[PDB]
Amino acid sequence: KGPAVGIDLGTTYSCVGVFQHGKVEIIANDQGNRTTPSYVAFTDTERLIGDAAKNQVAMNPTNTVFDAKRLIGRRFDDAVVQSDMKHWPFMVVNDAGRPKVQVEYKGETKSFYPEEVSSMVLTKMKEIAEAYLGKTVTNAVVTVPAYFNDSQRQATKDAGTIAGLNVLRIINEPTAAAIAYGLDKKVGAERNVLIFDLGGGTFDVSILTIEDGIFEVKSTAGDTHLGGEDFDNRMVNHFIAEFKRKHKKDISENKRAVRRLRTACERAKRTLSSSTQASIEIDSLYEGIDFYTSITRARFEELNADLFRGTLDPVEKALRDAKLDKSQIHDIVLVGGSTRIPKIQKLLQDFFNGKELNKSINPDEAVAYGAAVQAAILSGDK
Ligand SMILES: [Mg+2]
Repeated sequence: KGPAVGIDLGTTYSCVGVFQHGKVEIIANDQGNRTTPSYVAFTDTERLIGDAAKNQVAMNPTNTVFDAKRLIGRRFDDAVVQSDMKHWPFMVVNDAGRPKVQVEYKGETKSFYPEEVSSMVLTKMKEIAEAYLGKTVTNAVVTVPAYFNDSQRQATKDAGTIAGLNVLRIINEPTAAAIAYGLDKKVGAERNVLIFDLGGGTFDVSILTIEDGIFEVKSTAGDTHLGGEDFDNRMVNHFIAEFKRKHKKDISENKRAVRRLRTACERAKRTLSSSTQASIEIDSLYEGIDFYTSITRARFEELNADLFRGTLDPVEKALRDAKLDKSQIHDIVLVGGSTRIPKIQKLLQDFFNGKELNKSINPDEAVAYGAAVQAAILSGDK
């Protein structure tokens, strides 16, 4: 039929892939980026989506929307919505039981269902694919967390349809990640698979069973408020403390200063997966004072040591709920950029008494990769 795509509609970042001729291409956006922030901004003149939206967040915090996935398919009264709302700069209001985000856009008050905000993100992902393919894109598989209920899946599906997509199927993220690695193609006895998914804002452990190639979710665990961004935070605080010791100044109430430091820390954290030190080079960070410094891998691990180690606790709980020893796991699959952290891999490999991890697919892209594989199956192109 048409060309069908796989879309990871992520809490922090979204990613789109296409399976063409026995090969997945993860598609770079117009800025060369293979992932796109799940951000939508509203200004005096325009509606911004992705990188453009995330780049003006410090300047426009009340009209720049993110974490829409934390709201999707939920009711305003839901306690989860009530805690989370306390940590966003934009407004969330009640429209007859259902949460809406309220913003100012071109001088008028406007509100949006979370599915409408995620539809804007999905629109961007579709455009991304169409720019690469040079063809109209309609058919898609969109992924969701394994714990999403009927209402959250429907709303996700509805976000796709508002975007003009035909959602072939909603499938689970950890199932998508297993598909990416072709685990459902390893013919033999039933396989027990653990997915260790440490993203930007969420941490998910899932245990799946694959019998004759069919997936069942045995267990889910994790922490909906632990992600790569928590590690970034600790580096930010570390560097704010260091600037204060050095310059006897506190940069904390300058939003742009803290934003620019945070972006540098995000970059440094990635660098630390590959190198044993990272440099921070910020021109005129605060009151005209430059900030050139660095951090070692060791210092980064020390700052985060409790957070890293504690990831093993939901691993133990998922195993318990699935009724399995750790030795019963046949495949371990890494998803999320933070699973590139050597200390995390080491922690998890040691926990599984030396077992090798599925880590060769970019963990930022593994969800979209699997979703693309599955898109191709469903449309008859694989
Ligand atoms: Mg994810």
